[PDB]
Amino acid sequence: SSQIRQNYSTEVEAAVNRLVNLYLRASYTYLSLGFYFDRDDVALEGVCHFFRELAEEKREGAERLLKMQNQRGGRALFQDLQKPSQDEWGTTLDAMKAAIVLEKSLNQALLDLHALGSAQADPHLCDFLESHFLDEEVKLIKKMGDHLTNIQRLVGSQAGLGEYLFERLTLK
Amino acid sequence: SSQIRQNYSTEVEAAVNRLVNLYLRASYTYLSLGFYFDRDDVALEGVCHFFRELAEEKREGAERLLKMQNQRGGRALFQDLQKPSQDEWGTTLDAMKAAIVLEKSLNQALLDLHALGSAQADPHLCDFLESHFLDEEVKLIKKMGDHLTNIQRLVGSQAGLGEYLFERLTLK
Amino acid sequence: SSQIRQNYSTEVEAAVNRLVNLYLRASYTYLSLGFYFDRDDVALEGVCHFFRELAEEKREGAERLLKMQNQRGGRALFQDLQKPSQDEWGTTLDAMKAAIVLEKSLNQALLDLHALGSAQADPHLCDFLESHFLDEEVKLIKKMGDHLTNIQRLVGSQAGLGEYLFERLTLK
Amino acid sequence: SSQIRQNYSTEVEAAVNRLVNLYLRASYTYLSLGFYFDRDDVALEGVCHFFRELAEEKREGAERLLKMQNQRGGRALFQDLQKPSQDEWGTTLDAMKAAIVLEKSLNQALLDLHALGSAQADPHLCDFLESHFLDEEVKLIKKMGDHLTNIQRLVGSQAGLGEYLFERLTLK
Ligand SMILES: [Cl-]
Ligand SMILES: [Cl-]
Ligand SMILES: [Cl-]
Ligand SMILES: [Cl-]
Ligand code: NA
Ligand code: NA
Ligand code: NA
Ligand code: NA
Ligand code: NA
Ligand code: NA
Ligand code: NA
Ligand code: NA
Ligand code: NA
Ligand code: NA
Ligand code: NA
Ligand code: NA
Repeated sequence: SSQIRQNYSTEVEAAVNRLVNLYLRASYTYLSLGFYFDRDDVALEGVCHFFRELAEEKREGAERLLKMQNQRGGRALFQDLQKPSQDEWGTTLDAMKAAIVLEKSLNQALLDLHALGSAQADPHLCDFLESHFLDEEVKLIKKMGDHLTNIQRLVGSQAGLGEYLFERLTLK
Repeated sequence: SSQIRQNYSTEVEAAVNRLVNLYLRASYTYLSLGFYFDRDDVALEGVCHFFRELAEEKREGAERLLKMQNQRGGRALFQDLQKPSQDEWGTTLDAMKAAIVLEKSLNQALLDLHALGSAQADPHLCDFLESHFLDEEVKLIKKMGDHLTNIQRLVGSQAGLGEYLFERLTLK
Repeated sequence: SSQIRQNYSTEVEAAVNRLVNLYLRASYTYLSLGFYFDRDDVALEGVCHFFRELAEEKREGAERLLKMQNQRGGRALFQDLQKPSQDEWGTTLDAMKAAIVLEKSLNQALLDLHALGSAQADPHLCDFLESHFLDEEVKLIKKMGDHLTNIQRLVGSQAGLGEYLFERLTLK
Repeated sequence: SSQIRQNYSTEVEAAVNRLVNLYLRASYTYLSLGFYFDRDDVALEGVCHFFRELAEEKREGAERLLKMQNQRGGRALFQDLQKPSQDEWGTTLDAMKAAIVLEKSLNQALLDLHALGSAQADPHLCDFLESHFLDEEVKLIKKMGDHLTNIQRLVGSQAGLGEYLFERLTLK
């Protein structure tokens, strides 16, 4: 094992590889969400932009995890990336619900890795997750909750008009 | 025939003259659409601007075809320009449907000329159409499809209010 | 099928989805190559940068194909992404050989799609591939051939020293 | 004891004094390494600069620990500083191996203090170490591992030439 590796368990090394797979799967789900909203029969440019930006954020998350794996002397192992759960994502409301479920799953994977690091007494891992992931995930989930509330308030009223207004006046 | 003319069939020369007529007819249709939306009893400035800009694009298309006709040593022949199909264009939805039908007809005329150029082994014509027309037409048809979807989503909800919002928040 | 779709075969639509999968698989292979070269026991920063930049290029290729799919009124369909062919990539020479084999496979997939577009008389597809893919692929394969020649000239001489010099004086 | 001291154990206070001694000992070792590489019969300016910069980093580490000791109301106690382990440091490879062993020892002292802070429920200490020391130490050890790999690849090939090239083309 590495000349540099110190206090870095095989359990954390494997969990980090699994977390990379989860973040790349999430990036791929957001790519599908973004292009769905660019369809000529869906055509919500602000929604497409919101999800394409999240695809980039999740890929950057995966890349940060891979850099950290190499800095600790672990070995990156890539697995197949499962396709997204849907081919078509319904309304803006349906899509934002699917996104908040996906973010909560990433959050729970972060909290599980944090607990593993704590059990393995790995403060560099705990610091890394706290610094680069946990606060960003909480902020993103809160933003998605705010969006869900605003979408629901609008499409209860008058569904097509409310989806247009949310895209025009909240998203860009 | 020209001192410059080389590999330029009489079939392509005639089809180019017909395509100029189609583009000028389209420019004239967009002029009528634009001024309809400027009527005091229609009054959708963003819609008028959208169609007036397309009138200019179609005239520029015709002018590019005429320049190319002279560059190849063909002879421009102008015919009567038929008036537009309607005097009044209904709602924004009606108008955008009429526009996408007109763009699909220009697209099919481009594809027909491309096929003629291919049959006549005229790669300069094929390159000209690919470079200046085919991609612009696909992009425009996609934009009109996106508009149709957004208009339909809005005027299903509440017709007059939805037409106002589309003009204010999408068009300018 | 789409309000916008015109002259866009189901055969091309499916081949475009397959080509997106190939480009995303290639992006993933380049991500693995890049992080392999960042390992503390490999440590060739210029090589890691070369492959990470190609990971971004291949993802941008996939995104361009998806935009084009929507512009033509086709429907993006995502499949599972197969993991890369290796977990460890050997020397710079081994890696550059694996990269040129992967680029030739993408090139052959582009040429196959071009031939399908030609058989289906789809000049917009032929133009799209010629404009955004075919010349970039030829230029990249030539650059990789130049690299392979320089690496082979260096590591024939004195393997570790030659790999260091190539990374320091050609790559960045 | 201090008017300001709160939740700051005598065990942590003593361990912080010991850690200051370790960091100043490391600074002194890097001073000796730097001046060894400036000898007219060694003469590797980039290597001398690398170690002199680390001498400054380790002294800054000690100074940060002393500031923190006073901020918590502990009392700085200075002990004799042991001379470095060698008077002459051999090749660049020998020196970089000695440096990575010294950094791993500082890292293990940081992890031991983190574990003590955790046992004493001292989150300010845990935060201080995570913020200013743990990530810097991991990044430095990874950089030294990368250097060791590159030096070994070069001096396996042709020892004197490889040491020159590493100094000229990696270090400055
Ligand atoms: Cl372990
Ligand atoms: Cl002829
Ligand atoms: Cl078909
Ligand atoms: Cl105490
Ligand atoms: Na370890
Ligand atoms: Na769980
Ligand atoms: Na937002
Ligand atoms: Na001719
Ligand atoms: Na026809
Ligand atoms: Na527009
Ligand atoms: Na079609
Ligand atoms: Na083939
Ligand atoms: Na290059
Ligand atoms: Na205390
Ligand atoms: Na210990
Ligand atoms: Na350095």
